[PDB]
Amino acid sequence: FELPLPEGWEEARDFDGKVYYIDHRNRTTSWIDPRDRYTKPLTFADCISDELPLGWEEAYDPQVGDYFIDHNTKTTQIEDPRVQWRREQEHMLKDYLVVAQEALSAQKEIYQVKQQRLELAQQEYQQL
Amino acid sequence: RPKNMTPYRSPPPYVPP
Repeated sequence: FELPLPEGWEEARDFDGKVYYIDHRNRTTSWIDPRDRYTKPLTFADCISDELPLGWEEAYDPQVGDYFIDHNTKTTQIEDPRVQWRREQEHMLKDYLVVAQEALSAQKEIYQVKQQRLELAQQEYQQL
Repeated sequence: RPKNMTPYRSPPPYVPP
């Protein structure tokens, strides 16, 4: 025994045989099984290990080969989005490391400007 | 992505019972 479609929903098949879901209450359709929202991780962060988050699909096409479908953003891509996500997380920490280095470097300059201003205030003052 | 990249296919239009 499986789990029922939530109230108002129906399952159907597109011309190519791909299953889709019909929400009669809101008069829309979706490639995403409405029961997935109770099971699947919502973001790549919540995934373990190889799982795809909600609204992502593997697909294939003879022209392009294996690719990925994101029903969340209504885009398709070649690159594995799980790989891409791990890469994005490292790049962000790298970026934060780099702006910390630049912030430190610029404050060193400010500090040195301030000690130059102290010297000038000393000169002006010792002119009495 | 390639130049012949498969574009996003939206789900079929809503249709009553």
